[PDB]
Amino acid sequence: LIVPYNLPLPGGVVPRMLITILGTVKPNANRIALDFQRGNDVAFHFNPRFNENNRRVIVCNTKLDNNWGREERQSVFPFESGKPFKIQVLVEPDHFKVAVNDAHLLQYNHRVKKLNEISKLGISGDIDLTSASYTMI
Ligand SMILES: CC(=O)N[C@@H]1[C@@H](O)[C@H](O[C@@H]2O[C@H](CO)[C@H](O)[C@H](O)[C@H]2O)[C@@H](CO)O[C@H]1O
Repeated sequence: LIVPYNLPLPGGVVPRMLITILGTVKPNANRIALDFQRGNDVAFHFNPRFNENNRRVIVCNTKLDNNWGREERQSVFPFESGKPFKIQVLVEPDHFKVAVNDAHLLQYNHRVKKLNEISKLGISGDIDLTSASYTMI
């Protein structure tokens, strides 16, 4: 799949919806980004950064009307340059739950409440995208 890749989510997101992304981090990778979009707004921005002040950190945020909000940062960094990964985003009623390589990583409380209007997922960054899909559990 060509990155940046756009995965349309017909009818928006809904609890019990599971998105699975498989890929390989490029060697010398700098960043990865998943953008759950509601029109121009970004409902949930998941952004692993490989070198932020020589620190590997995951930044999560929401962008409303061209403005980024309060960042939520995670130190647990499970991605590795040059290695295959699997990211699963499970949509729950109150949060997006993220697990990487089968290990729960983080939860992101819904700032954008109209879930049915979050109808696109943008995937970009320094990765080789192998697969991107969704299902209902
Ligand atoms: C430490 C700190 O506050 N750093 C922020 C940067 O993280 C921020 O970068 C933007 O962050 C958003 C997510 O919040 C998104 O990843 C953008 O791509 C990225 O540019 C920057 C701009 O808001 O400000 C710094 O101070």
